[PDB]
Amino acid sequence: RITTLDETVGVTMSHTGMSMRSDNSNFLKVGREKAKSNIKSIRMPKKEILDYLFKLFDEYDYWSLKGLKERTRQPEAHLKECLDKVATLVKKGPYAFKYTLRPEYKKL
Amino acid sequence: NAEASRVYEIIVESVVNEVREDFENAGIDEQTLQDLKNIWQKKLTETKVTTFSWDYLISPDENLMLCLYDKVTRTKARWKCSLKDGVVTINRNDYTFQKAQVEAEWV
Amino acid sequence: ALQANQTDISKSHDSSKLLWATEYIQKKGKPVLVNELLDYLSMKKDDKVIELLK
Amino acid sequence: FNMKLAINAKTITSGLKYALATGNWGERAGVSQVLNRYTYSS
Amino acid sequence: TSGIVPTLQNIVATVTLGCRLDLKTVALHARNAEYNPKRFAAVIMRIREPKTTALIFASGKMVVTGAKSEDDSKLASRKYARIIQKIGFAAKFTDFKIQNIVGSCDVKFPIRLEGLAFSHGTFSSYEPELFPGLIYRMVKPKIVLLIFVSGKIVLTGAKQREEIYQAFEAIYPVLSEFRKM
Amino acid sequence: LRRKTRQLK
Amino acid sequence: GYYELYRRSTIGNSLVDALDTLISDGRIEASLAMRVLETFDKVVAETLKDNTQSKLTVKGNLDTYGFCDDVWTFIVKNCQVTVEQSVISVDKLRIVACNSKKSE
Amino acid sequence: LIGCRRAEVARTFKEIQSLIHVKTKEFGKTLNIMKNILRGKSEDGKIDTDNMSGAQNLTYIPRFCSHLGLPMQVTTSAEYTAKKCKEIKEIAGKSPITIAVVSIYLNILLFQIPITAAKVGQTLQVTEGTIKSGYKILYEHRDKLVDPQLIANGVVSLDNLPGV
Amino acid sequence: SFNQFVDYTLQDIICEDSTLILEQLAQHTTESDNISRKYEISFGKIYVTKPMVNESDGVTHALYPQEARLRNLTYSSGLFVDVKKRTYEAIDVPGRELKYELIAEESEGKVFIGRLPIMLRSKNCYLSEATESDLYKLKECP
Repeated sequence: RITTLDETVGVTMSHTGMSMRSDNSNFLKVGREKAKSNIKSIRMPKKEILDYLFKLFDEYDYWSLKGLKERTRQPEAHLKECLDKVATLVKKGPYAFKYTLRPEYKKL
Repeated sequence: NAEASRVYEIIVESVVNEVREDFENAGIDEQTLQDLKNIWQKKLTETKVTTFSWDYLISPDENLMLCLYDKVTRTKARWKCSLKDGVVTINRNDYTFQKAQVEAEWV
Repeated sequence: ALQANQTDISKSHDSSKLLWATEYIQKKGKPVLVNELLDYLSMKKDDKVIELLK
Repeated sequence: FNMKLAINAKTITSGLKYALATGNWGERAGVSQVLNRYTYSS
Repeated sequence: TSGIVPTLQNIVATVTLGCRLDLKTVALHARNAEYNPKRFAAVIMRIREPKTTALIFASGKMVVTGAKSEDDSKLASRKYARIIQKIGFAAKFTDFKIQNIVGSCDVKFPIRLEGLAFSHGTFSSYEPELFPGLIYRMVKPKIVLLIFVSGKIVLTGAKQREEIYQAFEAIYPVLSEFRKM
Repeated sequence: LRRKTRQLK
Repeated sequence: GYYELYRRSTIGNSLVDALDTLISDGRIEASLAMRVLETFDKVVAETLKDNTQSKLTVKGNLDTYGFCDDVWTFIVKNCQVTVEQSVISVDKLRIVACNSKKSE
Repeated sequence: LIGCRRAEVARTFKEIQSLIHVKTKEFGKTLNIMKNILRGKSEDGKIDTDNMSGAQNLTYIPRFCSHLGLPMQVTTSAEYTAKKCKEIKEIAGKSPITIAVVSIYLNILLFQIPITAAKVGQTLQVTEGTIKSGYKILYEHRDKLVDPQLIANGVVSLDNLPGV
Repeated sequence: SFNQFVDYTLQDIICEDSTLILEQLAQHTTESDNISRKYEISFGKIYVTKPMVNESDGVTHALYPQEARLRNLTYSSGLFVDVKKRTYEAIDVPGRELKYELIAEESEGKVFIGRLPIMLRSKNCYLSEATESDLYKLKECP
């Protein structure tokens, strides 16, 4: 048979609704898990990241924006200026959404 | 300090045992290892540091501590530093420490 | 300190040298002889970067 | 993840209360009626 | 009327130099420097004789804090500028403006925070579950006061020594009206 | 790609 | 990567003196000496991390502090240093500390 | 929170946070902004009464006592103790939650109900050290924190209160 | 009928779809993120309290039929269920079946799932254990 609680109703309900006690469970704490990690970077001079980008492009010729932020570890604001100055984004080609070196320097 | 002497012996032994592979790559003779060991040991004993088995701007004899810091904080006049795995030289005497606490007041 | 900080013009890759040369050229009102370019980058002899620029 | 918001007790509570207060046996008619207290036999 | 003049604890001042600085060079060639780009985008330095802290940015802007007087703040800013000049960067004293004045005092008696919050509800904001002090936003002069049960008053927001004194003089009567027991 | 979130019975 | 600060210690200074003397003698290559220093950093880091248990504390007054490139630098004047027992009085102790978390 | 206060059923910051995941700084800033907006619209276009006050520790005591399962007599005694607790300057500055919890604990030990501070603080999410510390301050004025009618009738006297 | 329902059918109903499992696959984007997780929520036993009412201020107390009738309150009791929250994870090597393993995170508490109206003179009602004198005291007609 079902089990009936003989304790005081208020005591049994103390854990329900807006309760003072804060939950100590760690289940489905995806927000905590991914929010705890956070790292930023400085604007190193363009003259170095530029050669770094050339070697990275030599490694691979079609490289995404998220991967670029991860690998170079630079802010998007600064990264975009040099990336547009040296490379261009192919929007209609099969490798869409991927920044690639402009043909002017690629064809060398 | 017996611990300092033991650690120094370990360091020298590890260095000489590990550099052999690179030395053979360079094609240098075996006796060079003995010469390096001898000269290094003579320098250590010459320093006489410990007993051995053998303005607003920035401008041996000077006491110096070289280590790593785990966490450093301050409260408005006081600095607390937690250091680990370091070596210190004070008044020509060398000591080694796994952990250390620095509690100073910045006047 | 700034003299030490200034980086040698010998960049890792020739494309960087070419890009800097192109920018320096574009920021001039009138054409600049090869002498100005040589004063810019310390490559007096015939350089592959210069050839690529041509 | 908050369990207090994951599980809403009002679902069960309001569903049962509605189905019993009204005769609409959902979320058939006349399943529940006000008890007659006019007399004991009634 | 009160007979007590609140004492200025803190002074926040801002100065400009009009020249670009090299934070790396300043950190390497400065006695007390803290250059942590991951932490902040400026160099933190401190000086002892005025006992003041300055935040120096790469744009030539300096923020001095900790001074206990206007002339002391002026002296500290001048010494900071002289230190940078000795480092070598072209730094010239320019507009020096005190952007904040903080003062403290005590009325020497308990104050009914609930009474103040109820009577003056257009300026006070009392939430004892977060901070144990009532917050009074005086409109003229535009200043913020922190009133505590222990009878201690903290004034912050004044730009000159006159405004803080005026605010204390204007707040003393309403504080005295609500004395416990 | 999948929906990265699915119910298994 | 491992820090090179250990070259400033007594053992590091003696090693540098020996290697440079041999270089002057011409019996060792300079690049080989650089390799020796690189391996010295590794061995010193490992042995100091794994083969020590002593703890010492220093209390005094700071005379100058600084932080740059994840390298703290303190100068404590008129300090007392205790190891495990016996206190040592130091007029001026310079401390240079690198980040505990090795930068890859 | 504003609605709960306006309905005379005011809840606490922690209680609302237990459901809504918002940090204290943002919650307080938004609450102040909303109160200012309500005041501005009440003037230009009532809204607030004695209930709008912040502390209002009396309203919390019945619910905490219900959570602990204490009888209504103990609840009323705790309400009286909390009401008279504001006369002590050493305690009036404390948080209303702490004031109510300490009063409830004092009445619990007055009536010798077998509930320890370790469980009182666990149920009401308050540090046991804080509870006992507040009890220390209130013990020096226990005489003014007990109902004269209760002590005269003799349900319990001042004696049943251990002091450290 | 009501006693049978409350005694057995509630547990039987909850023991049909007790387990709800959501699987987050590898989502291969980089070699540093190749673990696949599985979150499971399971329902165990069910507990039922005595008839209770919570007031506006948040105070809860036992409710009797007379007070319910007078105050227009629903004569009902709360239902509680034990919930187990498990989470498994596995290394999703490409082109192979997974082996889900517990990650030492198995939380386990009673969760309120609503109020069940209680038929009078039932096993879960207050008047089933009341004698004639008790009914007279409680203002109920024997």
